[PDB]
Amino acid sequence: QDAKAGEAVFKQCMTCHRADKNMVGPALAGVVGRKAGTAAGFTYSPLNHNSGEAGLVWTADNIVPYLADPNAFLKKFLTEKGKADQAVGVTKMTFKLANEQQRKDVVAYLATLK
Ligand code: HEC
Repeated sequence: QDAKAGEAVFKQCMTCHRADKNMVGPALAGVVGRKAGTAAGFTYSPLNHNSGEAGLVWTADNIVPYLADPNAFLKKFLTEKGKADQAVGVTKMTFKLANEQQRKDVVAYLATLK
């Protein structure tokens, strides 16, 4: 949860994400507190879209497990909602971050991206 240390991890995310405009992935400013699949103008996968529709709001706590394995997280979320059929597809985000400390730190960074 060291946002400064998260800066170095965030450089990887900058391959596809910008704070304020969409790119390969959606704009991330204000992602902490945002309903999944709702960045204006971005076309999400059904998996991410359906997760937000089922109520997923990204928080400082749940983005951490998400980054370890985006597909597993979103599939598990929808399955827990009794919506496993809406989780058959995969996310467009083909990146994963195995290290837990790196995930905690980059999510602390995200929380400062207002
Ligand atoms: C390109 C190879 C990517 C990299 C590197 C990272 N992300 Fe990404 N991300 C990408 C796409 C194409 C998408 C849309 C997913 C879909 O299925 O539509 C995403 C999405 C996210 C989200 C969800 C945002 C939302 O509005 O619901 C988050 C929280 C996210 N990405 C975070 C994130 C971070 C912190 C990264 C560096 C650790 C990162 N992504 C890398 C593409 C790519």
